[PDB]
Amino acid sequence: IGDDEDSHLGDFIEDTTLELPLDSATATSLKAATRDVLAGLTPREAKVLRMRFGIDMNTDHTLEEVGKQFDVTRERIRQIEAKALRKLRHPSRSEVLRSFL
Amino acid sequence: YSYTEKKRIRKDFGTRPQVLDIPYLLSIQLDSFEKFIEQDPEGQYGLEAAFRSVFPIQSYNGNSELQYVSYRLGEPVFDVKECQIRGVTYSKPLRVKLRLVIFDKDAPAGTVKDIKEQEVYMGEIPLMTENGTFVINGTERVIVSQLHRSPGVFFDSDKGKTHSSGKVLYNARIIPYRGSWLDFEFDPKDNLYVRIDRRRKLPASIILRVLGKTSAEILDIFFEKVNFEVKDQTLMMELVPERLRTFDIEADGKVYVEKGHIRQLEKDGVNFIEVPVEYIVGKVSAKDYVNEATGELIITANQEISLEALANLSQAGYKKLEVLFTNDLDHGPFMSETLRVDSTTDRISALVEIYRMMRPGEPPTKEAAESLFESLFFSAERYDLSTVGRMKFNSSIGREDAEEQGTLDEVDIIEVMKKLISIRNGKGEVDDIDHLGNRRIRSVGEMAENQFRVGLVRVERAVKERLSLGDLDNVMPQDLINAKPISAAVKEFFGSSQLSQFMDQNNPLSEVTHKRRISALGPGGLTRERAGFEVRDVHVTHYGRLCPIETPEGPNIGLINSLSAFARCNEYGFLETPYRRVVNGVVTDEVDYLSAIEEGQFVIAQANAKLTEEGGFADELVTARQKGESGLHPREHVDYMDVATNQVVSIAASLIPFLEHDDANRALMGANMQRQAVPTLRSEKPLVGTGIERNVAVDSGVTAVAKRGGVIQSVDASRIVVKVNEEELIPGEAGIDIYNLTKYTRSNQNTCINQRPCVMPGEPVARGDVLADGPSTDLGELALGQNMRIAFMPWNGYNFEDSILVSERVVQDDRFTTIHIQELSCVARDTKLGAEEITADIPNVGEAALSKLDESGIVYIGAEVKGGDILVGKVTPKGETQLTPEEKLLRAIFGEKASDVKDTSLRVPNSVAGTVIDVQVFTRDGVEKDKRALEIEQMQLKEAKKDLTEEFQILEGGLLARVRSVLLAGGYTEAKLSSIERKKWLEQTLENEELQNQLEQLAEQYDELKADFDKKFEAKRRKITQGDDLAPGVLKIVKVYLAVKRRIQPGDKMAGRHGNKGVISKINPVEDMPYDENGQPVDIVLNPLGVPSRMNIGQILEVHLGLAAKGIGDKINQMIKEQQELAKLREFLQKVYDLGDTRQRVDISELSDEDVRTLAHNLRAGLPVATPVFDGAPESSIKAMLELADLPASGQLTLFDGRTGDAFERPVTVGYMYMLKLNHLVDDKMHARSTGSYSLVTQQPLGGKAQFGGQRFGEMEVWALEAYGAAYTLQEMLTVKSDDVNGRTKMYKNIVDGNHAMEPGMPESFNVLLKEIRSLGINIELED
Amino acid sequence: GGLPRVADLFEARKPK
Amino acid sequence: LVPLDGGRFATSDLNDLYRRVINRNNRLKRLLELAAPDIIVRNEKRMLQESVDALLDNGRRGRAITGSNKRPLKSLADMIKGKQGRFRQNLLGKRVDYSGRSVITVGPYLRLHQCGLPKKMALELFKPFIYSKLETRGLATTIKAAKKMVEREEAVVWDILDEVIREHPVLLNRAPTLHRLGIQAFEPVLIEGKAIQLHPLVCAAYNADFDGDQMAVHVPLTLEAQLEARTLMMSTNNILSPASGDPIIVPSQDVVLGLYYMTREKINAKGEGMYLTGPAEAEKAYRTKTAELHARVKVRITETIKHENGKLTTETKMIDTTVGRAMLWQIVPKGLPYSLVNQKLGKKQISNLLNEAYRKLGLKDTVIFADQIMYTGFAYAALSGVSVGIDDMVVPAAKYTEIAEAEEEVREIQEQFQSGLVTAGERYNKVIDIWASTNDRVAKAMMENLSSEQVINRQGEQEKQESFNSIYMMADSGARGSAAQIRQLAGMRGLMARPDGSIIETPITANFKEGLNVLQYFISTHGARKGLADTALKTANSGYLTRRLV
Amino acid sequence: VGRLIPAGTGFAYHQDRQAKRAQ
Amino acid sequence: RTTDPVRMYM
Ligand SMILES: [Mg+2]
Repeated sequence: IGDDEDSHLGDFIEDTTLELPLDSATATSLKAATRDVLAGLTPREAKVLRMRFGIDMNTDHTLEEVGKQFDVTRERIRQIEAKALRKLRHPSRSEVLRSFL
Repeated sequence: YSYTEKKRIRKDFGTRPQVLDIPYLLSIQLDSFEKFIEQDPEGQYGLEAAFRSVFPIQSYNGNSELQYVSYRLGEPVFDVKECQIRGVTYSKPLRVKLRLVIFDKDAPAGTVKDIKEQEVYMGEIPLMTENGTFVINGTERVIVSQLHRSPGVFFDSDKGKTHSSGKVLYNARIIPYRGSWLDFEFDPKDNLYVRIDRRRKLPASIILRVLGKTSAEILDIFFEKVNFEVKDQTLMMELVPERLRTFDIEADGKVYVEKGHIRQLEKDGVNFIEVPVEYIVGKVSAKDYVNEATGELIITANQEISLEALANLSQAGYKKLEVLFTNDLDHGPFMSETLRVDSTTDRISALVEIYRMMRPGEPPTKEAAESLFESLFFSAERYDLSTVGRMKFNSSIGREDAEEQGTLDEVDIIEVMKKLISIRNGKGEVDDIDHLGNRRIRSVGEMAENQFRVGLVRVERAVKERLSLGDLDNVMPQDLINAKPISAAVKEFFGSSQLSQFMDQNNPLSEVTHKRRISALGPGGLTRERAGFEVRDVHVTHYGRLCPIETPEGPNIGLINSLSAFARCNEYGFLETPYRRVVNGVVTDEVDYLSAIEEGQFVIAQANAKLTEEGGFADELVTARQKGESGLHPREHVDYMDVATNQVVSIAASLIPFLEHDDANRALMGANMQRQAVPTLRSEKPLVGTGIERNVAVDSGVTAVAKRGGVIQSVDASRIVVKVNEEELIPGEAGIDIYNLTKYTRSNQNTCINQRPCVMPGEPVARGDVLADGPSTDLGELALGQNMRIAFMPWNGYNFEDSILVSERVVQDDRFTTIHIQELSCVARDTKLGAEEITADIPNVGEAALSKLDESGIVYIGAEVKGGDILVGKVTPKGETQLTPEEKLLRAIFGEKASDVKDTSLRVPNSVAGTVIDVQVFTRDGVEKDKRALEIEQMQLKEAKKDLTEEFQILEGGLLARVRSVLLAGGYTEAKLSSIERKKWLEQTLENEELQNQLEQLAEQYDELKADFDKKFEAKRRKITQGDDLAPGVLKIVKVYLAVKRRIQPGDKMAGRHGNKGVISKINPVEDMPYDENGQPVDIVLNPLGVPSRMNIGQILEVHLGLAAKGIGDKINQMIKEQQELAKLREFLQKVYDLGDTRQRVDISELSDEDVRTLAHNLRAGLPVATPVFDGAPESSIKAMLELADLPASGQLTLFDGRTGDAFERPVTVGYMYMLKLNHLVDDKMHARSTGSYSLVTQQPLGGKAQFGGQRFGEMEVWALEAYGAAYTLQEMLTVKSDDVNGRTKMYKNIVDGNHAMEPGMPESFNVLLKEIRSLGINIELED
Repeated sequence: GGLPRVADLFEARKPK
Repeated sequence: LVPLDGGRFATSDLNDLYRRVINRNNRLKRLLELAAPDIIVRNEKRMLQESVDALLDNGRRGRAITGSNKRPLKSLADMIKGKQGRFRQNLLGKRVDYSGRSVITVGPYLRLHQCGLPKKMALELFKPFIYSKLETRGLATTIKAAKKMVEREEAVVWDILDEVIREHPVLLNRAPTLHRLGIQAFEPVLIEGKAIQLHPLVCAAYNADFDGDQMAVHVPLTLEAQLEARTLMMSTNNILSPASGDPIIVPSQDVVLGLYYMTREKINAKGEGMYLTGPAEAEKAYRTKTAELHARVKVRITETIKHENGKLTTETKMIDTTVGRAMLWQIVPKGLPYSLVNQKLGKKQISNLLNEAYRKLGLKDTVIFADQIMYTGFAYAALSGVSVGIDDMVVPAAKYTEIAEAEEEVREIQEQFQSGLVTAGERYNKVIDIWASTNDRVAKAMMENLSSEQVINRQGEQEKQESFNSIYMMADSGARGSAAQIRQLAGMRGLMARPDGSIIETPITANFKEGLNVLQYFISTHGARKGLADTALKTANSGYLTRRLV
Repeated sequence: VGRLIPAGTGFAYHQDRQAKRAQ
Repeated sequence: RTTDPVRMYM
């Protein structure tokens, strides 16, 4: 390309699969922030949410094996997770998470 | 004086009358293309020549053939403007009449069984615009001429720099326009060898044998014979007198010297000489002698005679023996020794050896060898010594026949051998490889013809293949040929050739110089790593043909040249220059164009030669040149004179004032630098010029020139309508001309192309007058820069080196502010997930950024946009994306989730702020047109109809004015005509046949007018409404044009016309710059230190002359402000124009009062002066101009420091200099990057501003860091900044965390290295 | 004759 | 094999070579099942070998295989080797992040350790540092908050940028990097604009002139790199040339011209014979217009000598000097003799001043002295008002008579040649000799007329004085120009060489003041082109030599 | 290979490795 | 004498 023997089309091809370092820093910061918010919880609902969403864990889990933790009951797990969710939605402990929108 | 020139007459300081006006500057392009395209009834040029060179197409069997009849060019689908808008090539269809003639097999060969005439489409031929440019793919391009070697024979030598001894070795090389090369060399053993297409050397007797030359015939051709007889039992020398002039000489009456002048004894003349037997021992036989009784060959040709051989022929009865001539000085045995080393003894062996060297490793057969040698040089299909090549060949060998031949023969080869042997002997000289009669110019017509012929041959192969089948009953001529290879060839040449270049469009001078550029590179030319010093030098034959100043400074020096001012190309492609004849000692008006070969013979005088009132020379001995050497020659021996003082230099060098006071280096720089100037908001004439500006401005095509004279009926910033005179009107014409002006159109270099009217409504205009001024034009004069007040002094280090100190008033007055127009394109394509949509519904973007877009999602016209603003909104469908669990949680908490589409919209680039001046929408045929595209279509149609109706109105006014003139030849009252309503004129009833016939005629004419107007508008609507031919997969394209005003600032590059360039260092406040006694400050301060060492003195002279010119302008301004009488204004103007003993006679007495007012008004800002190159204003004239304006004769004033008020200790040179703003702007060169894109394979940062790339830390930088000892900085550059993928992310995180520490790893490039070395089957690995 | 001489010297060329 | 914009695909030639190898291998395997003539199998094996050698190294075996676009396919050896190879293009040199580039202007107000950096360039280069500081001092909650604040270009972003660049050195580079002084570390000063401001005294190290030159800026990240920049690569440390040991920061051009003008000596200047208490009163007399810069006065000088052993001896005396010499002494550091200033100061004298200051005082005093020297030189070169005019090029009247004599003698020797007394070669040689002698004599006459003037002294007679011609002052000070250039301007251009090397007999009898005619300009171009092309080729030759040495 | 050059500031580092390979 | 497989094959 151009009147140059030192120019080729293959020197202008990007690597679109890469992740920007800004996004990596955002991922790490979000990890720290959600760790703090979950540590601002009672342990049982925090662990229930970790199991239900897969935080710090290899696999995600549904209501069944989350119940299999202590008591195998579905609706109690759902109600616990919903209580934890509206508790986190409280404007007092969510400003650090709202900044990630 | 024309009206345009009368408005502002430039004072001419030249003293030598100009006898030949400069020719049209773009002739080299238009003439060549006219040769290519125009019909040639004799068939030596262009499409006709190519068609006759390929056709008729003969089938191998002989069943039928295809013959060419005629060709024509159709009408273009589009004109130049809409070809530029849509992005299609401006071209014409090629239609050729071909006849398929089918012969009769039963009848004798040559019987016309059947004929079939038909017209066939043979491709699309691009056309030249009136300005010498092509429009390819919507872009203006120029195809530059090529300087190559003329076909024919060249005789050269190694100059004794190859062998250990000197032994100058001579060679001959024949090169055709098309075909194989042939070489004939001499070795250090004095034997002549042949090369065919630069392969293994051969004895060079093979070719003569191939043509059928016996050894005796070769010896006869290449040597003279000396005879011997046996007369009265004595040896008998047939004496040639010239030969004699070591033994006892016969002719006892006139005994010569014995074993120890010649002319005195040879005067009497005898034919009997006796020589000893030993004189035969050294000779070599010249014939083959046979004995019938023995039946054997006693002695062979080219064999040394011995005593036993002498006895053998003595018994054989032969008495006459002829042998070859051989000397050491004048004649040589070279061909005989050549024959000795030759192993071939017959023609068949000759063809066998030629085949083996041609095609090694192939079984040689007689028929194949014969076909190979016939096709090498004696076949019209594979060899063509063209007309120019044929004439050069004939002139080289001195052959006066076979002018129309195209192939070699026995005569040609043998004369080549004879000339090469002669040059070895000493008679004759080698050829000069740089001499301009040996190098040829090849222009756009020739290479277009060549590529067309290539495509034609490509068609002809398949046509011959098809015709050979036989089944031809239902075939038409249009079913046999293949137009796509021809189109491919022409579009290859016009789109991908090295010589087909993007048009240089900074200013008119750049255009003109690009069109007049000759390149030695390209196909069939030189390569830059294989071109030595000799080709780059200025040959003595460049005088008047190639400019010795204008050439690129860099690797391309000497390889790209500029045509001289009066240079021309003859009918054979060789440059020629005009000269004035000298007859009877007087230098006449008659001119003659001489080439390089012709120029050497005569003695040519210079334009500086003093002349008398009678037309002859004054001095007894005049300075002239002959055979390339300058000297003093008698007046009576001079045969020619130069026509102009700028005959040697190019146009750009011709635009440099006081060029003779500048060193060639800085003149080179100034000529190169004038073409980089960017046009400004307001165009200002150069106060000090050369008188060439009008020619460049008019011939560049940027201005609007009047095709016919008349009175300007209507003027507006986009239109000029002129009413043509009665005397120059074509019968039955409208009588009015319309000029539509280009307004704020982007150029190829993202500059502004604007045409501003320079006329008044009612102003009389003649043919050739300038009506509108294009970019860098002022009243028909080229205006590349601005006139700036200049002081030569140092100022506190701010003009250190080449730095320039600029006042704030320069920025306030917007003197160097430029308009840059930029194109931004958003393309909505079709993807796998779906169709990209242009819409205003952009996710994650508020109404703050949607203010400037309309409903369709496109910004409005006139929207002031800044960096990051959305121009056209586009959304692209996206697939499923894996959400990280700690973002699924965030989705759970706050339920917002809108990621169906991704925002890929067109945005303004960073640090770019401007106004949207135009938006165009192109939609594929079959895609819905959104509201904005419909609005553009409606406005386009409305403007088209408005313009068409406006034309109809104005041309009907002109036509009815002509009809009224016809009626007024008798004269009546038109009030009665106006009493009846205009339309009601068609409702009148006439009973008389004389009146009724006229009524019917008028009705029919009105109907025809309506019909033609309807047809024109229907065609225009068809052109507007048709869908675009968008690329496959493309649904829509939107183009936005951004106009940016760029003001001068530090870092920008400024320059004059004398090679004095610099970078602005500071924008000084007005109160800090030096000022004179009247309180007027300077505008720019330049460093004097840069003048003496660079020897560019024309700038000081320009400064002084500009000071004088501005002083005279100030005097005129004063004399106008005080409302002084016209008599004194006229007196002052006449005094100004009478200064110096110049060739200009301007008589103000012949100018009207209004003309004098206009001229004085146009001289308010200074008096323009012309100082032609090598005919410029002397020091005395400059000083006299200074005294006229009441300015110091030294050009130096007393200046005061604005910071202190204290006068400087010495006078300072203050004047006016023409400065230019070069297209090297700090806005386009400032770049910075922290982290961005990376390469796909090497994983390294990209390169360039467009890619937001990074700077390259090359090998020398690494050496510098190693020399310092900075190991850690070097490791940072190698690993964590370029290609350590994990390390660079870790570094970014650490910097964000404020840690400033790195964990270096292995670069990815080394891993790639290892992988490739392993792919080469080599085990490379790392040990622990 | 200055740069070619140095280049020829550092490569330890044989004189002709 | 990647999708380009517009739907097109881009591939590497290795794909084509591998495809050929696989196709021929599969064909050979097929031909050994459908049992075939030995000739066919032999040909297929030949194909396989040719394809493998083409893949490994194209062009070595014979005709190089080309693609559909008619140029040879690039093999693995081509990936590995060459100027474009991986070793030299991507391993020994790389494109780097945190780098920028811009045009360079001149900063005369800068110190030797400072460089002017544009604000936008600093914002782009130091972006992670700005994000870090905004997060640390609390105005940015997350990293997108910091990114938005930087993009919006708020004021606090500018204060943060000042604090990050406060003492972070940057590396400036100019190509070609012929030696290690082509990259140096500077402390950045944020400036409004888009051009880098460069200290004049370092230009000689960079070979940098302000005619469009561009420089690259690099940001060292880690602490080790910063300390290497501050200690090793910083401009104040590199003031001696490693090739010879001489100072490389010697002043040039306007600095030299100003120091020369201020130290010159004029006869019967205003305030001659005055007695001054010291440099301060010389300054006071100059500022009050009592005395000129070039007045011969007597001044009380207190001078301190530092000996080799370190002895410091201070003593005061009255010295016959010039006002400018004392005013310049005001900035000379203690420890140096006054004889170094009591003379007209050319380039050599200023270089000697700096070298002596480094030899007897050290480094810090040397850099302060260099900065003050450059400031003073600029100031007084601005105050001098030195300018070039057409009247400064005085053509000696002896030139015309000398040309006439040479032409007459050339006519005489032409007559002698026509008589056969002398041959053609002798005639050529002695004509060359006579024109060379004429050129030398014209140059000598022009120098003698240009270098002197006659003035009226206090007692009233006429005295000989060195000239104050602008061109003469330019040449003699060593700022710009040498005797050859003044000879070309106001004397004779001399003999010029034909492109082959021969020297034309008739010279150019014109200088650049009256101007050359067409043929003289043509002969000038003959040599100008040769010079330019020789420079172009010699640059590459020298680069290859330097590479080989490295 | 992206390592510290055995010259200047990196010199000491390499010397340390030359000790470690010695032991 | 030749290296091209074409000619050897012929
Ligand atoms: Mg430069």
